[PDB]
Amino acid sequence: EEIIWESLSVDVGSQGNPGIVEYKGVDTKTGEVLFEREPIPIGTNNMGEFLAIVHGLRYLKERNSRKPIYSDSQTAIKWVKDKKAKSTLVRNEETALIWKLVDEAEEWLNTHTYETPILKWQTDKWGEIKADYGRK
RNA sequence: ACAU
DNA sequence: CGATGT
Ligand SMILES: [K+]
Ligand SMILES: [Mn+2]
Ligand SMILES: [Mn+2]
Ligand SMILES: [Mn+2]
Ligand SMILES: [Mn+2]
Ligand SMILES: [Mn+2]
Ligand SMILES: [Mn+2]
Repeated sequence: EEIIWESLSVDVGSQGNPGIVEYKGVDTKTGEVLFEREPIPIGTNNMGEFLAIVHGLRYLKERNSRKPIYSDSQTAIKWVKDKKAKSTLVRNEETALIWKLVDEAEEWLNTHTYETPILKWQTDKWGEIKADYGRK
């Protein structure tokens, strides 16, 4: 209903899907970019959305921040809740890096705690999430 | 049919 | 038009 402006917004960007994947996190209130991941040569939209949320969790935890995270990805929100990224992406030499990062993110979720609410950004009501890459 |  | 996901 109401945007929680005191929050962190995250999003993936890509060149192809599967394709080159990156993500960033921004202050929802200001749009200030708070972190940006260096592009990974091959991944999927959903793996990147998942990595972005998990990085957000770690970023807020390290800073002792109780802000919620917004993501526009129903899939990634569920994967974080399950602590399991059920990606269909083939595991081969080309996808090894993204799969390592995904597996390491899952490992972090299974060894750490957090209270951070992970909220759905309601794109149909509010427009593009503030971390969007402007490519659609 | 909904979310990317 | 193509793809990734529940
Ligand atoms: K969107
Ligand atoms: Mn997104
Ligand atoms: Mn795994
Ligand atoms: Mn976007
Ligand atoms: Mn368009
Ligand atoms: Mn887009
Ligand atoms: Mn389009």
